[PDB]
Amino acid sequence: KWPEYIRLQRQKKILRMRLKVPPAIAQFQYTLDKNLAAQAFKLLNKYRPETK
Amino acid sequence: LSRAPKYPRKSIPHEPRLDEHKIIIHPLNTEGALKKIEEQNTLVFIVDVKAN
Amino acid sequence: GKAKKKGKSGAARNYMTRTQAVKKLQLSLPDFRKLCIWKGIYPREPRDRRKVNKSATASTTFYYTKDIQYLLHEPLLQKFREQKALEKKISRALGRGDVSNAARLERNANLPEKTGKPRYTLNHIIRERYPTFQDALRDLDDCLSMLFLFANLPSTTAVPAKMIARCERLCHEFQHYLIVTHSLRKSFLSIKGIYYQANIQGEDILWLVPYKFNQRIVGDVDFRIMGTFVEFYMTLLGFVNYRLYTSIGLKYPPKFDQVKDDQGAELAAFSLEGLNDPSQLFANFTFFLSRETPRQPLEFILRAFGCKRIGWDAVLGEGAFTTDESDPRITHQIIDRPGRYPGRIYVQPQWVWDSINDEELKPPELYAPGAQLPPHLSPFVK
Amino acid sequence: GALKYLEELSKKKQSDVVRFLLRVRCWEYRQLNVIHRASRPSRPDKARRLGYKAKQGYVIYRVRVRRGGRKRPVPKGATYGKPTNQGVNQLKYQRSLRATAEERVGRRCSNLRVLNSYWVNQDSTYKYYEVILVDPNHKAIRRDPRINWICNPVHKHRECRGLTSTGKKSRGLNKGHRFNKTRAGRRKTWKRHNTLSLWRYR
Amino acid sequence: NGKVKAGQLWSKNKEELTKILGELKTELSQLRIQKISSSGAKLNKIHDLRKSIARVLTVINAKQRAQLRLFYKNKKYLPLDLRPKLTRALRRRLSKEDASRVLEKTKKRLTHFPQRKYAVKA
RNA sequence: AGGUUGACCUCGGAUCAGGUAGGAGGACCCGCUGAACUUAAGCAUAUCAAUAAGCGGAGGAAAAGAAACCAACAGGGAUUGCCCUAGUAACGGCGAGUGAAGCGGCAACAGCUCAAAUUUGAAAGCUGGCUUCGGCCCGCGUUGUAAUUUGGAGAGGAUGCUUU
RNA sequence: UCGUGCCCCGUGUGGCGAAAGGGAAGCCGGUUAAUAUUCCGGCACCUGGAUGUGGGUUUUGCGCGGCAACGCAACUGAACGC
Repeated sequence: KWPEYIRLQRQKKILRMRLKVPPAIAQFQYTLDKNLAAQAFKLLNKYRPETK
Repeated sequence: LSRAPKYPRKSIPHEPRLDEHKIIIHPLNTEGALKKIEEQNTLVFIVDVKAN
Repeated sequence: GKAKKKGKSGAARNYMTRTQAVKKLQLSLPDFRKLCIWKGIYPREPRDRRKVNKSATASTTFYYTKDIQYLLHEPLLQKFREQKALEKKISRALGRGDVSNAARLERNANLPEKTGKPRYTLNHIIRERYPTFQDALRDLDDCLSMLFLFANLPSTTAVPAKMIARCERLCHEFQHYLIVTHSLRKSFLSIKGIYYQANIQGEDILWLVPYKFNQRIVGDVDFRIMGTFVEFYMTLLGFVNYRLYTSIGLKYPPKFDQVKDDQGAELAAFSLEGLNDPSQLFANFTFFLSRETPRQPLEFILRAFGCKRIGWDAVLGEGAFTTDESDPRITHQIIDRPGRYPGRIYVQPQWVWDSINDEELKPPELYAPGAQLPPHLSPFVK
Repeated sequence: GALKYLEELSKKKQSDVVRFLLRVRCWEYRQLNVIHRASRPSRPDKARRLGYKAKQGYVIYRVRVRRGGRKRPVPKGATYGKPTNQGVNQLKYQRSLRATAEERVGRRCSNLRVLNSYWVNQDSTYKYYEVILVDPNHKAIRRDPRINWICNPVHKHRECRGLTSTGKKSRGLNKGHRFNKTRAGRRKTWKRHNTLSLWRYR
Repeated sequence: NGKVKAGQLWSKNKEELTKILGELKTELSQLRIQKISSSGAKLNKIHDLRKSIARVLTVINAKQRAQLRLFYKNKKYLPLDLRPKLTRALRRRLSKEDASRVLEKTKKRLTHFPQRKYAVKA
C-alpha cells in the first residue's frame, strides 16, 4: 500500500502510456543516443557561462 | 532539531510567584489553636490557598 | 495519592542503554563513541539490568541519563551536522562538475590530512575535562605515552601523516621544555621500551616510549577510537606546552626549521628564543654517538642532564656538533658493535642510563666494549 | 518569447494536444485534494499576464469547486410561503465559482493576499482554478513599489469583498448606460436615489 | 523606619537591593504577626514597608531593563517586551523607506520634471 | 565501485530560523443571502423591497476611478457629491403604483503601473545568515528577477541645443 | 570497517463521558461549644523505589516430598501466545 504521491506519479506515467498521445507530444520520446549526447556535452562543456 | 532561538521571547525571567512570605500570612489566634498549642504541639497558621 | 506504576522510577530512570542514548542524541554510532571518549562518558553497571531494560544481556552497555542530558548541550553536535551538510554540498558540486566551487567548499571542511589538526576543535572540552593544570599534569602520563606511541606509525585513514607529524612535533617541544628546565629525573630500559620519569611543578610524570622499530598494528585493538584518543591528547598537550613555555617565559610555538627537519634534525630542528648538581653531570664532556646507538633517547638524556656538545654520524641526522669521528675534541664515544683513538673513553649506552639513575659518573672499565655489562636495575623500585 | 506561442496554443482548447493535456491534468487534479499548493503555475503565460512573478512571496494554489446551480438550504427543499412558480434546482448564485474558489483558497491561506485567479480545467462535476497569492509580510514583496500596495491594510480579503476581477465582473463595475444601477455601487446608488433631501431654505 | 526613598535606591546596585528587599519583606512578615495581635503605629508601618517593597522592586526591574536595552542596542532581534509597543496596526504598517520607494522611471521623471515654483502676472 | 556514485522533479518531517491569521467593534462602507405584515375589493404578476432578520470582509472613511464612456454637437472628456434634468423617458393584472440617464451650474480635481520585445559583450535583480560594517556566504531565480515600453504611445534612425 | 548503516513487528490511532457501574489500601478507644474511619493514643494495611541482613538454591547448576488430587518460607524466565 504505497503513499498517495507515489501511487499518483506511477498511475500518471501508466495513464500517459495507456492513452493515445498526439504527435506533438509523442515526438519527445525520441531523443539523442548516448554517444551523440556525450559528444554534444563534450563540446558544450567548453562554453559554460561565466561564474560569479 | 531542538529550538535554538535568535532572541529570548521574555527578556527577564519572572520572580517566583509564591515565596515564603506569601505562603505564610499570619498564625491563627483562636481558642482551638491556642488549645492545640499545648495539647498536640501543633501550630495553626493561615496560609495561601494555592500553597500545598 | 494516586498509585505509582512499575518501572517509572529508580534504576530504570537512572540508567540508559547505548541504543537509547544514540537514538536520544540522534547521532551515528561513530559520532556517539567519539563524543563519549572526548567528554569522558564512561560505561556504568546497574545492580539489576532487567529493571532498566528487559532485553539487556551481559554485553549491554549502560550510561547515565544525566550524562546523556549533559551531552545534549555539547556544541560539537551542530559542528557534526554542519560538516555533514558541507560534505553533501561538496558531493553536489563534484556531481555538477564545478571544481572551483568544490575546492572552495572543501577548504572549509578543515580536513586533518591537510591541516595536521583534529577535524573538530576540542578547546572548550579541554577546560571542562581538566579544571586545573595539576589535573592536566596528572593525565600527562597517558597523554605522553599515547602521543609518543603514535609518533612512529605509518599513515592511516584514521590518523593521517600530517597528524602524526604534529604528534612528533608536540613531543619534541615537550622534550625541549624538559631539556631547558632540567626536569628529567629517571630513565629505564625495559623489554617493552624506555620509561621516562620527570618532575614538573612537583608532579611526577612517568611515560613509556617504544624503541624505534617497525610497530605492528594488530586487529585486536580499536584503532579509530585510539585515533580519537590521539586527537584529544594532542589538543591537551598543545595547551600544556603553551602554558609551560609561557611560565618559563619562552615564545610558543618554537621556531621550526623545515630544511633542517628535511635533512633529519629531529630535536635539532627547534630553536628556542626568549619572549620579547645532577643537571650538570655531562656539562664538561663531548660525546660522539655511533650510528648503531639510539640517537633520540641518548641525545634527549644527555641534553637534559647537561651535555652541550653531542655529535654523531652523518646518517643519524643534521644538527650534530661534529660529524667526523677523528675530532680530537671528543671525550666520550658510545659504540655498540662487537682501532681506538687515544684520550677517548669508549663506553656502551647503558653507562648513560646508569649514570643518570645514580647521579654520578660510573667507572668506564665496567662498561668497556665487548665486556659483560652490569645489571640494569629499576630506578623506580626501591 | 515563448509566452506568445503559449497564448495562441491555449486559445485552441479543442485541438488534439490541448484536449489530451487537459484530460490528463483533469485526472491528476481530481486525484489530488480539493485545495492544494501548486509548485509552479500550469499556465505560466496566463499567470504572468495576471501578475504572477517568479519571486519569493508569490505562491500558486490549485482548487476544485463543485459546479452547477445553488440550492436553498430549507428542510426537504420546499418553501412554505407564497408560491414561487419554480424549484430550488434552478436557483443561481449571483457570484462565480471562481470567486468561491478564491474565498476558499484565502481561508486556507489567511496570511496571504489573493491577487487574481484563472481557470485551468473543468469536467462535469468540478471546475478547476489556480489562484495567485502574495505574501504581504515578505521583505522582497514590501520593497517592490509595483506590488507593495497589497501590503496596505485596506486590501485585506479582496476576494471576500469583490475587489478582484471576478468580483468587479459580478458587481458590474463598468462605465456606460448598460450599467446604470451598478457602476458606482448598487446599494449606495439605491440609497442615494431613495434618500429625501430637505434643505433649510426650501 | 520602613520608608525607603527612591533617591537612595537609584544609587544602589543589584545585590544590596535584593538584600534590602529581603529585610523589607522580613519586617513586613513580623509586623503582620504583631498586627494580628496588637495595634498602634504598626498599622502605618506595614503600609510604609509595602510601599518600600514596591519601590525596591520597581528600581530593580528598571535597572535590569535598562541593562538589557543597553545589551540589545545593536542587535537585529529584540525580546518582545523590549520591542516598542505602539499598536498592532502600527507594527504591521509599512516602514517609511519602503513606503517612500519609487520606481526608476518615476525617479527620472521627478528628477527632471518636479513641481516648480511659479507665479502669474495680473 | 557501475547492483556504484550522483544531478533534477514531486511529496513529506522538525517545540528547526524568522513571521503572519483568528476575536472585538460593526453608526457609516463592500458583497452574499433573503422575508412577511402592508398596498392592490379578496388575491398566485405586482407593492412593501432588490428592505428587515441571517452570513462573510475593511477603514478613517470605505467604495468607485483615469472610457471596449457620453454623444450625434461648432462635439464633450477619470471617479465621487449637491442642484437641475424629472415625477420626465420608460415599466405596470382587473392598476394600485414604480421610475432612471446624457447635457447644464457648482464642490473637489491627479495622475498612472504591468503582460505581450534578446541585456545576451557578460541576472546587471532579491530573501536570509555572519560581520572587522569593507564585505563574504547559503540560496531564490533563465519554466525569467533588474533597466526599457503601455497605445496619451513607443521601437529604431537623423539632428542640434537644453535638464540633473 | 566499504564505519555514517542494518534488522524485527502490526494494531491501530486522540479526548470527554458514572460522588448509585468497575476500582490498591484503616480499625478500635478517647477527644470539641461546634470536625472526625480526617484530630490524639494504640494497633495495621496498600502502592512504588533503592539496597542490606538472615534464610533458600547451586560442584548432579536453576528446590524437595506425595501413587494421585496436591503440599511446603523461598525455589530463574525476554520476545511471542493461551
